[PDB]
Amino acid sequence: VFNATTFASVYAWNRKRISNCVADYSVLYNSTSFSTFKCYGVSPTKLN
Amino acid sequence: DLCFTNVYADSFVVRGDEVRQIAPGQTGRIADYNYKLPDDFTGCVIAW
Ligand SMILES: *[C@@H]1O[C@H](CO)[C@@H](O)[C@H](O)[C@H]1NC(C)=O
Repeated sequence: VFNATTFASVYAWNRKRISNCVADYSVLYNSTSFSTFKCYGVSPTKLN
Repeated sequence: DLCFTNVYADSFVVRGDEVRQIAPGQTGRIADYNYKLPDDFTGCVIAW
Protein backbone atom coordinates (compact mmCIF):
# COMPACT_ATOMS: atom_id res chain seq x y z
CA VAL A 1 0.00 0.00 0.00
CA PHE A 2 2.57 2.53 1.20
CA ASN A 3 5.51 1.19 -0.85
CA ALA A 4 3.58 0.77 -4.12
CA THR A 5 5.61 2.03 -7.07
CA THR A 6 2.68 3.71 -8.87
CA PHE A 7 -0.20 5.60 -7.26
CA ALA A 8 -3.54 6.47 -8.81
CA SER A 9 -4.77 9.86 -9.96
CA VAL A 10 -7.15 11.69 -7.68
CA TYR A 11 -10.03 11.48 -10.15
CA ALA A 12 -9.76 7.64 -10.26
CA TRP A 13 -8.69 6.36 -6.80
CA ASN A 14 -7.80 2.72 -6.09
CA ARG A 15 -10.23 1.66 -3.27
CA LYS A 16 -8.33 -1.47 -2.10
CA ARG A 17 -9.75 -4.01 0.40
CA ILE A 18 -8.04 -5.55 3.46
CA SER A 19 -8.89 -8.49 5.74
CA ASN A 20 -7.40 -11.31 7.84
CA CYS A 21 -4.40 -9.46 9.25
CA VAL A 22 -3.01 -8.04 12.51
CA ALA A 23 -2.46 -4.32 11.72
CA ASP A 24 0.83 -3.89 13.61
CA TYR A 25 1.95 -0.47 12.37
CA SER A 26 5.22 0.04 14.27
CA VAL A 27 6.83 -1.91 11.41
CA LEU A 28 6.58 1.36 9.47
CA TYR A 29 8.64 3.45 11.93
CA ASN A 30 11.98 2.63 10.32
CA SER A 31 10.92 2.94 6.68
CA THR A 32 8.56 5.91 6.22
CA SER A 33 7.84 9.35 7.69
CA PHE A 34 4.36 10.89 7.62
CA SER A 35 3.76 14.63 7.54
CA THR A 36 0.00 14.21 8.07
CA PHE A 37 -1.82 11.64 10.20
CA LYS A 38 -5.23 12.33 11.72
CA CYS A 39 -7.98 10.02 12.96
CA TYR A 40 -11.74 10.51 13.27
CA GLY A 41 -14.03 8.55 15.57
CA VAL A 42 -11.22 6.96 17.60
CA SER A 43 -8.17 8.01 19.61
CA PRO A 44 -4.71 7.19 18.19
CA THR A 45 -3.59 5.61 21.48
CA LYS A 46 -6.28 2.89 21.39
CA LEU A 47 -5.40 1.65 17.91
CA ASN A 48 -3.40 -1.25 19.38
CA ASP B 1 -1.04 38.97 34.03
CA LEU B 2 -0.32 35.65 35.78
CA CYS B 3 2.31 34.25 38.16
CA PHE B 4 3.49 30.71 37.36
CA THR B 5 4.52 27.92 39.76
CA ASN B 6 6.94 24.99 39.30
CA VAL B 7 8.32 26.07 35.93
CA TYR B 8 10.39 23.57 33.93
CA ALA B 9 11.85 23.83 30.42
CA ASP B 10 12.56 20.74 28.29
CA SER B 11 14.63 21.02 25.12
CA PHE B 12 15.58 18.83 22.16
CA VAL B 13 15.92 18.64 18.37
CA VAL B 14 13.67 16.62 16.04
CA ARG B 15 13.04 16.55 12.31
CA GLY B 16 10.36 18.74 10.77
CA ASP B 17 7.82 15.95 10.22
CA GLU B 18 7.83 14.79 13.85
CA VAL B 19 7.09 18.18 15.41
CA ARG B 20 3.38 17.35 15.24
CA GLN B 21 3.94 14.44 17.63
CA ILE B 22 4.80 16.73 20.57
CA ALA B 23 1.23 16.99 21.83
CA PRO B 24 -0.98 15.14 24.35
CA GLY B 25 -2.54 11.96 23.03
CA GLN B 26 -0.32 11.13 20.05
CA THR B 27 1.38 8.07 18.58
CA GLY B 28 4.53 7.54 16.58
CA ARG B 29 8.18 6.73 17.23
CA ILE B 30 8.88 9.97 19.11
CA ALA B 31 5.76 9.83 21.27
CA ASP B 32 6.21 6.11 21.93
CA TYR B 33 9.92 5.58 22.57
CA ASN B 34 11.42 9.04 23.09
CA TYR B 35 9.19 11.71 24.67
CA LYS B 36 5.67 11.48 26.11
CA LEU B 37 3.27 14.11 27.48
CA PRO B 38 0.51 13.73 30.09
CA ASP B 39 -3.18 13.83 29.24
CA ASP B 40 -3.70 16.70 31.71
CA PHE B 41 -0.78 18.86 30.58
CA THR B 42 -0.67 22.57 31.45
CA GLY B 43 2.01 24.49 29.63
CA CYS B 44 3.20 25.54 26.20
CA VAL B 45 5.10 24.03 23.26
CA ILE B 46 7.42 26.15 21.10
CA ALA B 47 9.32 25.02 18.02
CA TRP B 48 11.42 26.77 15.38
C1 LIG C 1 16.33 1.92 9.51
O1 LIG C 1 16.30 2.50 8.19
C2 LIG C 1 17.61 2.75 7.64
C3 LIG C 1 17.39 3.41 6.30
O2 LIG C 1 18.07 2.71 5.27
C4 LIG C 1 18.39 1.45 7.54
O3 LIG C 1 19.70 1.72 7.06
C5 LIG C 1 18.48 0.79 8.91
O4 LIG C 1 19.15 -0.46 8.81
C6 LIG C 1 17.08 0.59 9.48
N1 LIG C 1 17.14 -0.01 10.80
C7 LIG C 1 17.29 -1.32 10.99
C8 LIG C 1 17.34 -1.77 12.41
O5 LIG C 1 17.37 -2.11 10.06
